[PDB]
Amino acid sequence: MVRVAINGFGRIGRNFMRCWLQRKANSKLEIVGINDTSDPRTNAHLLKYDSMLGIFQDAEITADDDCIYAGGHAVKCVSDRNPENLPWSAWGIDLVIEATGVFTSREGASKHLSAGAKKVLITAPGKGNIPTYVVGVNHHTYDPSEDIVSNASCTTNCLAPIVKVLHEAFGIQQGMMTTTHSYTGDQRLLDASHRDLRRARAAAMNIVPTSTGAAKAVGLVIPELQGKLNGIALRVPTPNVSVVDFVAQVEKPTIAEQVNQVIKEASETTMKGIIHYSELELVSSDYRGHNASSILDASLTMVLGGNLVKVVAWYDNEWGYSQRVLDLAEHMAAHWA
Amino acid sequence: MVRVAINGFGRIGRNFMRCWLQRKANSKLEIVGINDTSDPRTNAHLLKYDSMLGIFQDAEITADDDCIYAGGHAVKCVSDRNPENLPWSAWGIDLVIEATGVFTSREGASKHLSAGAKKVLITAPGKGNIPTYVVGVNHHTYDPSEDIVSNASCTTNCLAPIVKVLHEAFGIQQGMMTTTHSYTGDQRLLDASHRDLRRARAAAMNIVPTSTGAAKAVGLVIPELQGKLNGIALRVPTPNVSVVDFVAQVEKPTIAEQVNQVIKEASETTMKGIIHYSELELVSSDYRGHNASSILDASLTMVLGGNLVKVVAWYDNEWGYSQRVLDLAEHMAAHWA
Amino acid sequence: MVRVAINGFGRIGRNFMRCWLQRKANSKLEIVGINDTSDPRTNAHLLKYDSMLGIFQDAEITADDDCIYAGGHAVKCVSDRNPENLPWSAWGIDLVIEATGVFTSREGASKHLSAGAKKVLITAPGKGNIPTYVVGVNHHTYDPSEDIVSNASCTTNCLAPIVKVLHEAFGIQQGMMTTTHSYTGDQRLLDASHRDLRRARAAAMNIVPTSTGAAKAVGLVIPELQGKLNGIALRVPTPNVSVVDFVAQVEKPTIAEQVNQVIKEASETTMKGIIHYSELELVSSDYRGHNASSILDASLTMVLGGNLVKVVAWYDNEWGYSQRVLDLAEHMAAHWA
Amino acid sequence: MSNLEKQIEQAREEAHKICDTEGATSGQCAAAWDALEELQAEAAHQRAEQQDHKTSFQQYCDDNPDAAECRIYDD
Amino acid sequence: RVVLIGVAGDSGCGKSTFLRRLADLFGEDFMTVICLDDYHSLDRKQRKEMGITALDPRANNFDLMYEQIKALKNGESIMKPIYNHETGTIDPPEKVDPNHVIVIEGLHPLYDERVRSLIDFSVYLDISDDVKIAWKIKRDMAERGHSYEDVIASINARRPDFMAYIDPQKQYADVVLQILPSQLAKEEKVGNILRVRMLQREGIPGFEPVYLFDEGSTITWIPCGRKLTCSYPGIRLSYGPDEYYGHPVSVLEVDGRFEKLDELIYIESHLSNTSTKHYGEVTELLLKHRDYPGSDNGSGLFQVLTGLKMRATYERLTS
Ligand SMILES: NC(=O)c1ccc[n+]([C@@H]2O[C@H](COP(=O)([O-])OP(=O)(O)OC[C@H]3O[C@@H](n4cnc5c(N)ncnc54)[C@H](O)[C@@H]3O)[C@@H](O)[C@H]2O)c1
Ligand SMILES: NC(=O)c1ccc[n+]([C@@H]2O[C@H](COP(=O)([O-])OP(=O)(O)OC[C@H]3O[C@@H](n4cnc5c(N)ncnc54)[C@H](O)[C@@H]3O)[C@@H](O)[C@H]2O)c1
Ligand SMILES: NC(=O)c1ccc[n+]([C@@H]2O[C@H](COP(=O)([O-])OP(=O)(O)OC[C@H]3O[C@@H](n4cnc5c(N)ncnc54)[C@H](O)[C@@H]3O)[C@@H](O)[C@H]2O)c1
Repeated sequence: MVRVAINGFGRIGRNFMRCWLQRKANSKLEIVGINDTSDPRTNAHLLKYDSMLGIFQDAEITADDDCIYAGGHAVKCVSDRNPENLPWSAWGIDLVIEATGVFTSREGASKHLSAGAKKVLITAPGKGNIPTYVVGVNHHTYDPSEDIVSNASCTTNCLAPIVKVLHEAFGIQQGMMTTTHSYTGDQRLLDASHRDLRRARAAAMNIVPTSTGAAKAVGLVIPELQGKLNGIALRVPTPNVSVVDFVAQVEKPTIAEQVNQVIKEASETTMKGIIHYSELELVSSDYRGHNASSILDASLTMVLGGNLVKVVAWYDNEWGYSQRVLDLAEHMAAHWA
Repeated sequence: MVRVAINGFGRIGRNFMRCWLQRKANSKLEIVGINDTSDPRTNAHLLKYDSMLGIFQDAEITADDDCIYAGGHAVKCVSDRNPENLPWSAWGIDLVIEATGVFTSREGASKHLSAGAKKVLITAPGKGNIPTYVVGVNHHTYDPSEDIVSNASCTTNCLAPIVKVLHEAFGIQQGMMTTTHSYTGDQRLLDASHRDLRRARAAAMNIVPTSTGAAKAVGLVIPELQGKLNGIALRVPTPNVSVVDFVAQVEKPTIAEQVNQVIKEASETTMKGIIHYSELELVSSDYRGHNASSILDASLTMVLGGNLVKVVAWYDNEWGYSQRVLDLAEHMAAHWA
Repeated sequence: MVRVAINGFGRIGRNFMRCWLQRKANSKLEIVGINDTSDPRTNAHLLKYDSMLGIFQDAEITADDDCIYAGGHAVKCVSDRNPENLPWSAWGIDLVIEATGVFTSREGASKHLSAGAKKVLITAPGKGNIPTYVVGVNHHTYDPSEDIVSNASCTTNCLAPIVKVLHEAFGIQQGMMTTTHSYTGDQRLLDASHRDLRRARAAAMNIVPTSTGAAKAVGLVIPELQGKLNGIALRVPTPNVSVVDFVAQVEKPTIAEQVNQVIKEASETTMKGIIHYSELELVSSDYRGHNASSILDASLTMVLGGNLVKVVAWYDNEWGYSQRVLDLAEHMAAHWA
Repeated sequence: MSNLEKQIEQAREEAHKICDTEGATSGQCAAAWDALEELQAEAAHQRAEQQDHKTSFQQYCDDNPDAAECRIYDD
Repeated sequence: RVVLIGVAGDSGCGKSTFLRRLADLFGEDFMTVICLDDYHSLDRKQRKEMGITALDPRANNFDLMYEQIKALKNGESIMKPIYNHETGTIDPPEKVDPNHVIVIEGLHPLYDERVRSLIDFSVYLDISDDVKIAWKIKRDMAERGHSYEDVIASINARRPDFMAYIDPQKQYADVVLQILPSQLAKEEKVGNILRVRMLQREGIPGFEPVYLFDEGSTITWIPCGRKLTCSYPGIRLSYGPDEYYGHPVSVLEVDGRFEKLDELIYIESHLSNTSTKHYGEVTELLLKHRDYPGSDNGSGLFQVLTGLKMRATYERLTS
């Protein structure tokens, strides 16, 4: 049993905690420590009453000022912004889950390793050559001495299994993407001062575009496509779920039905539990809480000229990404060294 | 002076009326008739108090049950759903502006021609071989005996000048597009019964995808690219403005700066007043009421592998499209036959 | 067992069907007929995938063009706007549930009685002296020969139990209310033509005010307060749940804690299952799907001058109102005559 | 169908009569069976059009298209 | 310009799915449909009085149809009469206009020789009598009219003049599609799986043949094997040069039932001169309508192949 911790009890942290509360019996992981910038009275309320996933129902949530009782299970909790003053060796922490969006560097994330933690899994595309791993693509090829691992962004975590399937079946020369992304917490609500100008504007009002390198992270997790994948993101006023457009330029020519057939059988042989395949005419809010990290929308797949394919993929960047974080954490627990 | 009329006093009709009230002096057009399914008391209020363009300020709006006084200028108004019972020859109508979204066929739109109107300009991609014309691409090449002309959709009206510039400068083999579209009036507000299932769902809540053929209408207005352009649309909860992504596969290789240079000089030589060029980091709501039919967003243009270009274009599908409708109407007034 | 039917498979109809699917075993009601203006293929999809209550999970939903199989249970379905051409006696219908928002008159609703139905329960404040009944206030005092009964609006259905408790405990001279109401389907999405001008404007953008007489319907269901209760409504851009403010002028003086005590014990003795009492600092979206028809918000109750009380009540106007409709339907099944 | 419903059985009676009586192999009763097959063909054309009977949408949007149930702004 | 397409068969005018596949290919904007039962001389009353079928070269005004057909080339809107089908009578005519593509289809689209000199591309569509019986059993079984098994005796009574009147037209058509009972499958009803073959004619330029791996050497190919897991019974193609009625033809022939996708793209990757601007375009045109009758067998393959050759002839005629 592996004692794990959570740095930053935000959206990813609350979803990680809720996922572990829903996957408790099959777990080699026991969540024993969290730390947020809030007191332990508030974040227990925010855990129980999520305005996106409704009221939690299965287990009882309560807290006092030093611990949080989730379903009778106790969990410790502290508050500090310095990662160096944190009781890790005092709590016996193998794996800490970096989810603050602050400690993306190696030198930032390694502060927990210095302060007495054994491995760190950071839920962000980290700066510098941090080894990145996506469940369903290359979650096998990590060396267990790599204590500082990184899951990529949610967009990369959705996009990379589709790109893996299409690269194996057809071969990819180039590829664009344009993810229509739900608004995240970084954007200011009204027009307030912010480091980047396109995130400074109002979130509920605007399609704000942004440039991301998270398309290039597929070139990290798939090495032979690096420098060939690039794309932008569009933040639109939907709170939870998002869709990603993906334009690839394959070289083995095909039609629109065949790529759907390929991804449909890949959903049932290898990418089971990663890619779901849906031939329904659903819309965005029917994917709040879906377990797969990419639902391929079947009716919109199209091929022009044989060698130019477009797919779109629904994905929940708050629930499915947390599911892949927890699956990667359990998969590194199963190969603990 | 050409006596013109408006069928359907909806969003496009109110914006057309507001544009003509703002471009009155240079006009060979006099708006003399409208008809909506509402009484003349209500739609004058809806003209004066638009919840998108604010309160109209320049001229006074009032009405009684038979006429509407806009700034002292009188305009007639009636209400009928049958186009065959309409006083056109009784009012002396050269050009009627079809804007109901109902009469897209030739046989539907020709009912006004039968009922006593001389020309009809329909603001929709019509079914059947109706001659379509976009201002800035092929607004010259219409024969003035073509009395039933069609402006295309707003997405096509934005996209086609960019595709014209890139086809002339580089040559296009294939091309995709994915417009992130503002929600239109066709979608039901709550989940209500509707002919298409993806428009049946809630508009304020959801990214609803839809398949459109309005990308193929570029292949109508540019003949040598027909069957090479296709794309989908994403309706997101923004009320007014929208952005269109466009992925082309050019064959003359280039870089990202050069296509920006080409479109920047095309903004100043030929597409002046059609395409604006913006090197600012703006967001969506800074294009409410912009006069150009496509604002090219400069910072997001990218080229992979030399022969694969992506541009994005802001465009207002309620104001700029009305501007192009009124420009096409004046341009057919200037070549009246 | 009572064979029942649903006129208009909209929000109230889909919620009624979902409630009966969740309360099947304790039911003397079997839903055997629905009719909407849509085909039976579409509304089964809209039943299964609600963008407000998520995907339905307990039973399987499928359909063909003549029947709908909900969890193996078959239900008939037809489409007609004329209520006079409907197979009621051909289907053996005791109670039809009017939920179109069209047939509010006695002469409109009695068309089903003429066409071969035995009782009609209309889910709207009907025009004319239709006997209105609220579960929890006067659901006992209906005569079973009254075949045309009316449940009131959702605002009245929330407000009247609180007014009953405060009138019994303190006595009410006068009373105002101002319900902050979620947007309903009647409002146009963009600024479109509509019979009332304040509902003609955009729903996602605006606090639109409206005048309602649904406060006066408390004076129907409580007879000694008629002509003493009046209030307005505010429609704000939230899709599901709403809150009602209520200012009463009591005459027996008291403090803010005592009215909370009165309503708390009334929640546990008489209004159990009608009024829930919450001393949490919750917000709106934590009441999506709550079973009570009024959650009294405890922290905001205030009394000025002893004789002037203000309460606020959360209530879900799409789920709890459907629950009260189904409870009234079962309660008229239990006293069938 | 009632008219052609009767007329097919009438021509079937004639097919039993004229091609047992006035020559089983000649142009007359071959014209009779050709007629009965055309009656059958128009029964088939009636049958396929009644298979394509729309339920509601190609009626309510046939007569009144701009209602909110079938506005399509294919844009 | 005016182009012209002749279709021949007794599948009912406008009552066959080949016109539906042409509609999916061209569009009813670019083409118009002309039935040819409209040019009947007189009615079923006069058919009973004259003792004559609807197949007689007396029974049609073959000259006025020629005058309208020649006036179609000159651009003017033609005025064609209409056979009132329920009564057998004749409507006063309708004024219809020419289009980009004009089709002609009926029992005698090709019996006249001046219009045989006029038609730009011709298709006969043959049916064997067995699947005639298997389609009439479905005709009187789905309708439940209870008129079966003497329609068997209507078949051979309809037969002899039909072979005199209609079947010598196929000696002048370009492409003729025969549909046979399947030699491959035996334990079914006699109309499930078809053995279809499109005898196409060499000579007249613009029309290429579509040859399987070689022009002019008979080759019977079964695509089952290392890359396709065939179901029962799978496909068995054919090909062969031949001389039908003393004319250089090239039969391309398919027996089997298409059960899935990869076995229908793998066949299409190996046909040649199929005149596509688009890879797999024939498979897309198969699967734009999964509900059409005969999509699962070679009939839907051959019909869209002929229509694709009609695209080729149209592009040859319009440059
Ligand atoms: N938002 C998403 O859906 C999503 C999806 C994928 C990945 N991510 C990544 O997850 C990370 C966090 O996302 P989020 O939505 O939970 O962020 P958030 O800002 O909503 O929550 C982060 C939490 O961490 C706390 N925190 C910040 N710095 C801290 C520090 N130094 N010490 C302690 N607590 C600290 C914040 O105050 C807050 O409580 C970011 O890297 C984000 O890019 C987000
Ligand atoms: N919404 C946009 O921003 C946009 C952009 C480009 C093009 N268009 C096209 O413009 C058309 C109308 O758009 P809109 O937003 O104004 O539509 P709308 O539905 O908001 O308004 C249309 C108006 O016409 C009325 N109307 C409908 N049928 C009528 C009839 N038979 N007789 C009289 N009045 C009738 C409606 O009741 C309403 O008043 C559609 O074809 C749409 O696709 C819309
Ligand atoms: N919206 C709410 O939350 C709420 C709450 C309480 C009461 N109500 C009342 O419930 C009623 C319906 O509410 P809703 O949101 O379901 O309405 P809705 O408009 O969303 O759905 C009504 C359904 O009935 C159909 N319909 C309308 N007229 C019809 C006719 N003549 N024949 C057949 N079908 C017809 C509509 O097309 C639609 O399918 C209204 O009286 C409303 O005031 C609504």
